[PDB]
Amino acid sequence: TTALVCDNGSGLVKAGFAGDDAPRAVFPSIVGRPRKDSYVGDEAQSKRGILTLKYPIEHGIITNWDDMEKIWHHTFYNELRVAPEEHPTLLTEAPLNPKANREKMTQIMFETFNVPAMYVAIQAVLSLYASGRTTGIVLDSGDGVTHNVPIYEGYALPHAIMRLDLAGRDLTDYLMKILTERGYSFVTTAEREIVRDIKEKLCYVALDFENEMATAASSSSLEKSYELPDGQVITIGNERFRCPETLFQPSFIGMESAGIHETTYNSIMKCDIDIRKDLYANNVMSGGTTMYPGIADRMQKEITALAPSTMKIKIIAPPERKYSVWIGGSILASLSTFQQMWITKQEYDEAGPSIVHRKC
Amino acid sequence: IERPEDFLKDKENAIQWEKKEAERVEKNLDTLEKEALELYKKDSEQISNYSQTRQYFYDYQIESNPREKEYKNLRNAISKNKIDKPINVYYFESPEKFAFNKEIRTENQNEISLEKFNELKETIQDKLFKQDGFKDVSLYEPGNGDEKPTPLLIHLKLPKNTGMLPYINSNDVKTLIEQDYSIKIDKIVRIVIEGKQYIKAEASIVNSLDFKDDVSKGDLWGKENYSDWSNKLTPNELADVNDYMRGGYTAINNYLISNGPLNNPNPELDSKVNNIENALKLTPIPSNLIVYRRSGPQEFGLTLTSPEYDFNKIENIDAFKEKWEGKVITYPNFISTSIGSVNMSAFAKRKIILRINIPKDSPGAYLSAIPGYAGEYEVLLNHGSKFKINKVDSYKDGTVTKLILDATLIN
Ligand SMILES: Nc1ncnc2c1ncn2[C@@H]1O[C@H](COP(=O)(O)OP(=O)(O)OP(=O)(O)O)[C@@H](O)[C@H]1O
Ligand SMILES: C/C1=C/C(=O)O[C@@H]2C[C@@H](CC[C@H](C)/C=C/C=C/CC1)O[C@@](O)([C@@H]1CSC(=O)N1)C2
Ligand SMILES: [Ca+2]
Repeated sequence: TTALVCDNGSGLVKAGFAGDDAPRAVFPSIVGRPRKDSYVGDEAQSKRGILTLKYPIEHGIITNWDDMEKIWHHTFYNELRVAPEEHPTLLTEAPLNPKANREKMTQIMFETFNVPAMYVAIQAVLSLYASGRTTGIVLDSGDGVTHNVPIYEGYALPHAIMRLDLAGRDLTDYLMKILTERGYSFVTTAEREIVRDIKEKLCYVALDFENEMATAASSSSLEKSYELPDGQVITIGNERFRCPETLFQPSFIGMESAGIHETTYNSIMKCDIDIRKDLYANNVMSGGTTMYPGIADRMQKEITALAPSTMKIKIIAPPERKYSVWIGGSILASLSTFQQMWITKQEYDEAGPSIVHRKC
Repeated sequence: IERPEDFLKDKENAIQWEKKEAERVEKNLDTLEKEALELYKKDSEQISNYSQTRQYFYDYQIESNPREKEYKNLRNAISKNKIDKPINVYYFESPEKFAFNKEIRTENQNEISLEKFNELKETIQDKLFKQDGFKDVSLYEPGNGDEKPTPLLIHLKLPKNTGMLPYINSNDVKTLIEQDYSIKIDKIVRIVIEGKQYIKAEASIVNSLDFKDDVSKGDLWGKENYSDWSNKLTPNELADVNDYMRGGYTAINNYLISNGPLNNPNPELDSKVNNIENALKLTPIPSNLIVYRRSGPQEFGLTLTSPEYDFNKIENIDAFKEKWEGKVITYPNFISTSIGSVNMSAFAKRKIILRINIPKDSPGAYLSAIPGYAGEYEVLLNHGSKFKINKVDSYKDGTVTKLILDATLIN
């Protein structure tokens, strides 16, 4: 009688029970590359080698089905301690997830895990839905991918979805590079975890990048310090905002795509002119990588600069932003008018993997 | 009473037939088109420059460019009249246009030396140069008292069904075409007119499908020709291409770019490259086709950070030209390309556009026939392809000078 919601991210699995406010488990979306045989999730925070760290979802898309099964297995049995047979299951997908892909998911959910029912929602639509909305444009930025997703009346407009393979994982690698440039050495995969933490702990987005560079050069006000596990404490200076500045200038990292303000604009512009006002007023941020202090204000400034000067521009950055995909799923899976939406074992047995396209 | 295919030097019969044709064709222009033409005569240089360069921007920038309405309407005017048999036309080029980046003779000399002639032949003779945009041409070889702005005269055979608008500009008869093809120069002879030497180049049209910004028309063609391609693979080939497509490209291409196959052989990868390659021969490119690849600096031995990469400075274009024009770049990796010419978020900042002419029957596929693929209207070409860089052009995208590389696939 109680639905599971499981949000499958490039780097983190967010899992739990519909009707709850937060997921119950969140854990790493990793398994194992062997020489008992393989440890899954937060348990592979152990033998990460020579039984090594593998990522079954990359850039939002499932590509290693075998390790995906194991992630799901772990979710149900090791993490949520429930029986998949006993619970309708809402799963999330990336924007522009291929049909083929959505069907493999369904088939496996029904045949391997024997769920009574299931549904797949677009991750961005649920974020929008978490903040009471059905029209809006979502910046979803996680670990492996970032999207701009315009949505009108609960529908994503697939032709206007922007995709950047630039996100939190690349931001940690880059913090590693620049901190190394300062005379530290952060290069190993273990060290990669400490810089993730430094990133989450001390980075921010300058309202004016060139100005922040000048402040940091001419005074000391912007330095913060950080204790490593071995008790060494390091200093961190302009790396603090240089790191997430990459989101606006992918060239910091050698990338030549547009930045997140530009893909936002592009996305809006590929939409038809009658809905644009609605989109500018309803820019929702979600995903761990939109967590930087300053980012909403910075986005506000950049979009103001590109948009017509008569435009009302609102950036919505909920404090729960990093679980808002999950939360939207909790809200949906409990919504009563949502109950006719589930796909039952029965309907799957009749119509096959293909029923998963209903029209929402 | 029938026009010949070539008025040669016969200026008087050229005008006479063309004035008649102008009065006939002019009757068939609609309002939009006559307006476009009246507009062209007042502004031909700006209007032509736009028609060279227009596809390279984002769709939304195309759709809302104030110059775009005039382009579409002038385009339509030209194609209202389509010649029932080939006609030869005559026009002067600057030699820059064919990557001869030096004078043939000065504007004052009357002879073109044995050396320059010969150098010119090596430069231009063996290539297909891309032509684009609105051009004024003439129907007769110029003689005494016609403008003769360069030492280089083009004598081009326009095939049957080429669109050609003859029109009266108050006193003269003029001839307007939209170049939408490539040129080969079969011969160059010297020739004399009013005491000075000129080069006359015999040129012929090689035709190529080029959808430019029309990604929809481009898609129709791709799916019409490639949606049964997936079913033509072996089990193994399907899986190895699905792997490339869904994310395997970075490891396969990285392995090729360091020439792993020889330097440090990886037999799983080798088999994967072998299958993809074999798969790329199941539906060879069924027609001559122009594709567009937006390139990173790394593709030309450069970095985002190299000062040689700032194309805002002529020196650097001039140096890129030296390094590449006339040269042939080999791609060790699989090269992914698009039939669209537009700018896209994923590569908004890239500054080098490799515009490639693919001969009919080359290996290649319209991967985008397979639903869900992240590449945009993508054609994939085989690893180890060579590209002849016939000509390097440049254009302004906002304040950023980017480069267009007229290239040809040579297998
Ligand atoms: N306070 C913070 N500041 C900056 N980054 C953060 C913060 N909290 C989490 N992150 C980053 O968020 C990323 C994970 O967020 P999220 O769970 O939204 O991504 P995901 O769903 O796993 O992956 P994706 O959406 O790319 O598929 C990690 O890179 C993490 O470092
Ligand atoms: C609370 C938490 C957050 C987190 O780490 O998110 C994810 C999880 C992680 C899995 C692999 C490593 C060993 C971590 C195991 C346990 C991690 C603690 C989990 O891969 C990331 O680290 C990547 C690499 S570094 C980065 O920026 N993205 C993001
Ligand atoms: Ca996510």
